[PDB]
Amino acid sequence: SAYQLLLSKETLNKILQYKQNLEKGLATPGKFFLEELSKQEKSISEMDITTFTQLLIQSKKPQVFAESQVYHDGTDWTLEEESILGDVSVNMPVTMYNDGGHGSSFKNHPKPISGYLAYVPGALLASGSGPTSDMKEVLDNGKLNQDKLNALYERRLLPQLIHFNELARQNEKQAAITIPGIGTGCFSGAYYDVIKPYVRNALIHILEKHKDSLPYIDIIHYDPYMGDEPAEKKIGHMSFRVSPSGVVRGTTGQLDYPLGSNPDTHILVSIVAWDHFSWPGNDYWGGARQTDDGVKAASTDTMGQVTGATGVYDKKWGRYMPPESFTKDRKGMSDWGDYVRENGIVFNGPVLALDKSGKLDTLENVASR
Amino acid sequence: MQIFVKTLTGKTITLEVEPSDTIENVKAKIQDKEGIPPDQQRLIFAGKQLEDGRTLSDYNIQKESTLHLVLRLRG
Ligand SMILES: *NC[C@H](*)CC(=O)OC
Repeated sequence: SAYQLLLSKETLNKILQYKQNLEKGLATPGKFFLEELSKQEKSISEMDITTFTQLLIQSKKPQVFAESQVYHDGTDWTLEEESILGDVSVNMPVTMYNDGGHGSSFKNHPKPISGYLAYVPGALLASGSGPTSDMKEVLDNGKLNQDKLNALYERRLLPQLIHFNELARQNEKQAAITIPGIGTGCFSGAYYDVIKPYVRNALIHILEKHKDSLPYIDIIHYDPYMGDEPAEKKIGHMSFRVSPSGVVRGTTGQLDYPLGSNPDTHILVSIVAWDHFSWPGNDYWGGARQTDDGVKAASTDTMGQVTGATGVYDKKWGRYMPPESFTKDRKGMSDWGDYVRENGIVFNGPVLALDKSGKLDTLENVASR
Repeated sequence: MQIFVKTLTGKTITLEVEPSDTIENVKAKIQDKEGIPPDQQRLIFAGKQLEDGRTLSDYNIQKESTLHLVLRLRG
C-alpha cells in the first residue's frame, strides 16, 4: 500500500496486445521479464492482466543508466516491453526533508513537510545502441514532432493528475503540483538544445485539454532550471507558473509549497522525471544524489516507502540513509541498492488504469469495457 | 616515479609522483588526466582512506604501488 502504479488506457491496450501474443507463441519475452515470470508458477494465460503487468514492472532494476547502457534487443528488455514500461508511473506519500535543491543548494525543512511524489518516465531520446521506443514514437526521420510528444506526455501524466485531483477532493483541499524539466537533461540526447520549449508546450497542452477534469488542481509550478522565460499562464481555473530556478532568483523548491499554497489549503505533489527501466529513485539506489530522480528520492523517505525499512535523514548531505543497523560494519557496501540485494526486495505493487471515462479502475475492469 | 590508480570498474591511470607529493596534489594529477573532480575521489591504499593533507611517504606508497580510486559513477 506504500505506493501505487498507474497507466493509461492506451498502455493497457499495449499490455493486452503483448499478453495475447505471448499466449499464442507469436511474441517472445525479454530476458529480464522472463526471469521474473520464471520465479512464479502461473502460465501467461493462467495469470490475470494485473499479475502480468506487475511481473513486467518487477523486471525493473534499482539503478539503470537508461540513456546509455540499455540495449533494447531482448538481452535486457525488448522494445515492446520498453514501450509499456515507459508509460507506467508510480505515486507514493512522502515526507520531504529538504526543498529538493541539487548539489549543495538544498535547504532543510525545519519541520519536514508531508506530500506526495509521482514518478513519471520522460521521453527517452538517448541511447548507447539502437533507437529507443520513444525515439521511434516521437521522431519523424529525426525531427521532433510536438503533437506526438504531446500525446506521449498526456498518456503518462494524465493518470497521475486524475489521481491527485481525486485525492485533493477527498481531503477537502486543492492540489499544488511542482514539475521539473522532465526529459530535458541526459534523456534529451542530441536534442538537449531544442527540447525545452517542446516540454513546456506539452504540459500546457495537457492542462488545457483536460482542465474540465481537474477542478481540484489549482497550481502547477514548472521549473526547468534554465532555458525558458518566467511566466504565469491561466489555464482555465489553474495557475501555470514557469519559474526556472536558474533564471528567477528565490524560486521555491520542487519539494516546497509554491507561492499561494500551504499545508492547510493544498496537498503538495511533485512530479519526478523517472525512466523506463529503474526503480523510483534510480541513481540514489547507488548512493548518488544526482538528477531530479536521485535528488528527490534522496530528499524524501522514498526508499523507506519502497523497501519498508525505516531510514534516517542526514541533514549535512541532504540524504535519507539506510538503517544504522544495516550501515554499521558495511562501509562501502551500505547504499540502498545493497539493502535491496541482500534482502531480495522486489518492485511490485497495486496497479490501476485510467479508463475512457477518466476514472481509475482495475486493469481487469477497464479491459472488460 | 610511477604509481598506478585504478577504479572499481578496472580503469587504470598512471601518474608521475614523488614521495613528497600530497594526496591533494595526487587527486589533482588524476583530475589532470581524467577530469575527475578531487571532491568525488576516495583514494584507498591498503584498506585505509588517504587523508588529503598527508604525503605518499606517510602511507609508505613506493614506486609502482596501486592505489584504488573509489568513485560513484555519473549518469
Ligand atoms: N548522466 C547522463 C548525462 C550524459 C552527459 O553527460 O552528456 C554529456
